[PDB]
Parts: sequence; structure tokens; C-alpha cells
Amino acid sequence: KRHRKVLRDNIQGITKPAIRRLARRGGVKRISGLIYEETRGVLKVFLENVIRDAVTYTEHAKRKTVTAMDVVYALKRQGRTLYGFGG
Amino acid sequence: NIQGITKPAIRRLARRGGVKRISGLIYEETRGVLKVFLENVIRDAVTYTEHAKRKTVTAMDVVYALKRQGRTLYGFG
Amino acid sequence: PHRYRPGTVALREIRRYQKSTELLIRKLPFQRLVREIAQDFKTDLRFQSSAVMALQEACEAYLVGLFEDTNLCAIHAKRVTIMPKDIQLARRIRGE
Amino acid sequence: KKPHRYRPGTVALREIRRYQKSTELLIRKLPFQRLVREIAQDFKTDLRFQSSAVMALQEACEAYLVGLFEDTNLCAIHAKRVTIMPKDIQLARRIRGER
Amino acid sequence: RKESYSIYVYKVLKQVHPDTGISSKAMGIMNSFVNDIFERIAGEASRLAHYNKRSTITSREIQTAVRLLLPGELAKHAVSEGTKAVTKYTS
Amino acid sequence: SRKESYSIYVYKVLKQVHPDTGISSKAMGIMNSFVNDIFERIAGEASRLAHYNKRSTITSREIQTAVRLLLPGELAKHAVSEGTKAVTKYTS
Amino acid sequence: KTRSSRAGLQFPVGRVHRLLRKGNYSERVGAGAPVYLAAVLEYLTAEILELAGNAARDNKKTRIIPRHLQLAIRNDEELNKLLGRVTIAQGGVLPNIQAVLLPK
Amino acid sequence: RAKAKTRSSRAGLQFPVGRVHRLLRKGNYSERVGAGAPVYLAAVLEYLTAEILELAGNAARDNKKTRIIPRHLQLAIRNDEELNKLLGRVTIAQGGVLPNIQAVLLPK
Repeated sequence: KRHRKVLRDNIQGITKPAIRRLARRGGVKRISGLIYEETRGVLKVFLENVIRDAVTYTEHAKRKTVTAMDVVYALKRQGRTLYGFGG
Repeated sequence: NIQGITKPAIRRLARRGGVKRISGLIYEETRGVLKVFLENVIRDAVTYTEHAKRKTVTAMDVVYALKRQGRTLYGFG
Repeated sequence: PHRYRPGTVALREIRRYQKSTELLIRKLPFQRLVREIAQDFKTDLRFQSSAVMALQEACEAYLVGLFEDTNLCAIHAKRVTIMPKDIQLARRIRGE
Repeated sequence: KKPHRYRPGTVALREIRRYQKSTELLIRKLPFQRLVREIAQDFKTDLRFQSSAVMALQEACEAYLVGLFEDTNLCAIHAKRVTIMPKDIQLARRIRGER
Repeated sequence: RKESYSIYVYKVLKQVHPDTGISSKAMGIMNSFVNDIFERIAGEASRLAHYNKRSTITSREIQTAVRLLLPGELAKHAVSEGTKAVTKYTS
Repeated sequence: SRKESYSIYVYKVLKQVHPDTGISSKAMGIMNSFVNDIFERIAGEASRLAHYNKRSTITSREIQTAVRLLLPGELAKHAVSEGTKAVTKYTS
Repeated sequence: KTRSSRAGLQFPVGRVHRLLRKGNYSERVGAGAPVYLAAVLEYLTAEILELAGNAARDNKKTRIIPRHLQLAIRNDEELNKLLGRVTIAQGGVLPNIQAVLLPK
Repeated sequence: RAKAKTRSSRAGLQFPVGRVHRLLRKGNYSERVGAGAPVYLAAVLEYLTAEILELAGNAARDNKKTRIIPRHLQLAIRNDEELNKLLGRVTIAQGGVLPNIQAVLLPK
């Protein structure tokens, strides 16, 4: 009965150097200034779809805690099977 | 027999795809791609035929093969 | 004599073939190719007619989609002529 | 004497080698968690999360983005450029079939 | 023999477009469509039941599967139709 | 709280192929995920095969055909060889 | 009295029930599940036929043909999403020319 | 009663035939299950496990490590064309990617 500070503008936590690092893993050598906002949008869309499905599973089980298995099933049914989080 | 897929036919297909100008080397490349695609589908199709211990490939065999590669086809059920 | 400029007839053909739906490859050579390829897995196979028509619908739809993506790749490089490297890029990104 | 200063690109390449050699997650844990909770709140209020669920989500997000950047880089190189631009991302996602 | 949804498709068509007909191929395509969506929904429902160690598929599982399968407005309208139908049937 | 996994069998196979090699807990978990994934794919494909032909029994024949559908080329041939040899040795 | 009639539906509830029982989906089937499923299928059929009829009327045809179905599906964002990986035989494609290809 | 022999032992296998049989019975895949089907399935699963472990061990020794970790599994999978095809849509947690720099980016 002591809830956290209302979440706002959290998209800004995806920092410029973090996206740069991810791009480095992808082999990108030079990065236009406009890339960052685009990346943020894409990421947000992806996340929305995943979290939507996960929460749907959570509600079906009449639980209030999203579990790792919920996420694994959501990802699996979108053709992005994830290994390592079973059991 | 690969040459029966003629140059003007591929041109017509490209027209449906919206292509306005076509390099001369495209045609051979396209043929190769087509061959690969066909092989895969047919490989699966004949497998279904063989599982049923039949000698005639049916339309349903093809539909199932296509479905399991994620290219669902409507109209032949 | 009258002569249309390069591209006008191409555009006319684009409109023509996007308006209609008839199959664009000749039936019989396509069938011959199918039987030849089939022969390398199992001998003496026969085919129902509607199976071959289904295969033809699938092949032409697949190729049409590939050409749309190829065209987008060509235009991306500020060209208007599609080239083999465009097809290879499209196929790599599709994951084949 | 003049301070030592590598030419543009050297350090980028060394970073590519560095980050392709290792496997640790590259986004900060807590801001990512806050992002997830904010987005989740717009479907149902007051949800809680298991820790391993958030870690799984993070693995999925970063893997997805890494793949997107590989394809983006290939699209950029195709146009004889070396700098990736928004239109490259949009082409990559159009060809994947997400839009 | 060979079952199809043709007569039901025709009744729906007469409800929505009294003066519109349909070719044989189009009816065949509609049958393929209906079977496709049927298989998808039943399969998703099956996984739902297994994940929760339940042996019965109920209307609630159908509803959750519908929410997973259909995007946005289509999902909301489908849920509305399902709820009305179950409520009318129950009484 | 009893949770089954393939851990002990994975470990025995590992000792057959690399006597002096170990494995982390995470990797064993990944192996369990892998095994379950391939299991589900094969069983599901086999179910579809049985359904298409109006047979109510899944036999080793359905398994073999499913194996040919899912695995590419030489991997498929080798797997089929192993399965056939195993079944024939078992039958005697 | 039929169950479909009690439910106000056109799709055959009984047939759907039998297909669920014999489809090896679960050990038991609730009484409401086939009603719900039949309602959803009928709704979607109505949506597709609505759009296809519209497309037919634009084309001044009185019979819906496959071309009209393809046009209807590809011109609706949510249906196109749902059937993103479906090929409609004899459907063709949407008329579409990239702007850069036109003269001037 | 006869001395207990396991079906895995009768088949010369390491994977547990009995457990696979139970999972097939309870996975609602078909109404009936033949006696030979779980033997075949177990053999295939064992073979594939052996193939992945083979490549992963090779990778582990190439890196002078004695314990296989997820990095080695990812390397093993991506460097084999047929396994890469089979697991084309699979993410290996903590796997990273293969070292790979496009040739055009290196200096001249």
C-alpha cells in the first residue's frame, strides 16, 4: 500500500550509447543522428505486442503475476522461440 | 526443361510486380530461384504421397506441403 | 513512323497485368518441368490436374511477391533497374 | 606534443570486435524494467512481475534488435553507403513483413 | 460425403447483400477460409488447455484464444458477438 | 516438488562423446528446452500425418515420415538410419 | 428445436461440436464453447462478405468473384494482417505503382 | 517374475523410452500409440543431442575451455549449415552472435 512513483517518459532510459552498443554488435560502423528515435519506436511496438500477449496468458490463468512461462509462450506463438527459461 | 520458362513470361511476372526495367542477367538468376522453390515443395509433396502408399500426388498433398512451410493456399480444398 | 518512348509501353503493361488474374506461364512447359523434377525423387509418379494448377498458382504468387520486394530494394539504391544483387539481398532478408 | 587521437572509425571497429566477443546484456536493467512496467500498466493496472520474466523479455528484445541491425546494415551497404539511416530500417521492416 | 459451409455462407450473404451472388470458386475459397480459422482457433485453445493442466475446453478458453488470434477491433467485435450468443443461448 | 528433465540422459551422452568435458547448469537447461522443442514439433507433425490418413494409431512409420519432413538432408538420412537400426535391434 | 436456432446463429453448432469431438483437441468439450466459436466464425464471414460485396458493387458486378475477395482483403488493414501469409488463387494483386516510376 | 530389462537397454539407447511413451500417451497426439514409435523417437532425439554436443565440444576445445557454456552452443549452431537451418528461428539466451565484419568496412 506504498506504490512506486508513477512511470513516465521511460522510453528515455533506452540511452543513445546503449543503442550504439547494440548497433556495434550488429556490425554498424557509422550512425545517423535520426536513427535513435526510429529505434525507440520500433522497440516500443515490439514490446507492446509481446507484453499484450503475455498479459493475456496471465489473465487466463487468473493470476496477477506474469511468469517466465507466460513470456515463453507469448514469444513462441509469434515464431520467436526462446531457449533457456523453461522449468 | 528449365528453358521452357521463357524470357517473356518472366518479363510479364515482373510487370505484375511493378518492375519497369530489367537487366539481362536477371532471367537466369530468376530461374535458379524458381528451381529451388519448386524442389522444396515437391520434396514434401511426394513425401505425403509416399506416406499414404499411393502413386498419385493429390491436390491435398500439395496443400499440406505448402501449409507446413507457412505458405497457406486457399481454393483447392 | 510513330514510336513510343521507352517506358510508356512498360507502364501500360503494368496496368494491364495488375488489372487481370489469368496465369502467365504456359501450362504445358510448366507441367513438363514439374514432372522432370519429380522424376528425381521417385519413379513413375502421376499427377492430378488440379495439383499442377495449385502448384502453378503458388509459384506465380511467390515470384510476384519476390519481385515487389526486389523492386523496393532497387529503388532504395536510387536505381530503376533490378539486378541480381537485388534479388540476393531480398532473399537473404527473407531468410531463405 | 600532440595528444594521441585515433582516426574516426578505428575505435568503432575495436568496439565491434569487443562486443561480438562477449555476451553480457547491453541495456541497463532498471530503466528497462521501468519501461516494461509502464507499457504493461496501459493494459491492466497493478500487475506484478517475476524477475526471470523481465530477464527473459530483455533477452528477447536485444536479440530482436541485433537481428534488425544486421539486416539494416546489409540494406545500407547495398546502396553503397556506410552509414545507416531511417529509410534503411523502414526497408528492412517492410521486407520482413511487419509493416 | 464431402461437407462444406456453403449453405451457411449463402445465408450470411443473403443477410448482408440480398442481391449479390457467388461463383463456385469463391465459395470454395470461403470454405478453405473457414476451415483455416477453425484449425487455428482449436489449436490455440488446445495449447491453452495444456498449459493450465485443464482437461476441458470451455467458452472461456475460446475467448482467450480469440483475444490472442485477432488484432484489435476485430477482436473486440468478435468478443461482443460471442458474449451475446452465449447469453442468448444460456436462457 | 518433482520436475522431470532430460539432464541425466544428456549427461550420459556427453560422457560418451567427450569424457573430460562438463556442462554448466544454464547449458543443461538449454538442452532441456531444445529437447522439448524438437519433441513437440515431431509429435505434432506426426499427429497431422495420422489425421490426414484417417488412422487412429501413431506407429513408427509416422515417426519416420515426420522425421523426413522436418530435418534437412544428411541430418535426416542419418537420423533415419539410427531409428531403423534401433527398432530392428529392439525387435529381436 | 436446434441449438443454432436457440442461439440466433446461422452456422451449424451441432456440426462444429462433432468436429471438435473428433479433432483430438481435448478430452472434454464445454457446452458453450461451440456456440462461441460458431458465433465468431459467422461474424468474420459476415465481415469479409461485406467488404467483398462493396468491392463487387464498385466493379458493377452482381456476383462476387475471387478478384473481389483479394481486393477486399488487401484493402483492409486488420484483415490483411490476419491473412498476411495467405494466397488467394486467381486473386491477383492490388493496383500499385511506385511514385518514382512515373514520368516527370 | 522375469528380471527387469528396460526398453532403452533392449534398444541400446541412453534416452528413457518409458518416459517418452508416457509423454506421448498424455500429450493428446493420437488415440493410440504403437509399441515401436517411442523407440524410434528416442533414437532420433538421442542422435540429435549427440550431434549438437559433438560440435559444442569441438568449439569448447578450440577455445581452450573444458566446460561447455552457452556461448559454445551458439557458435556450434551457427557454424553448421543444417543445424542453422533447423534452428533458424531460435534464440539462444546468452549466445551472442558469430564474429563477422563486412569486408567493405575494413580499411583499404
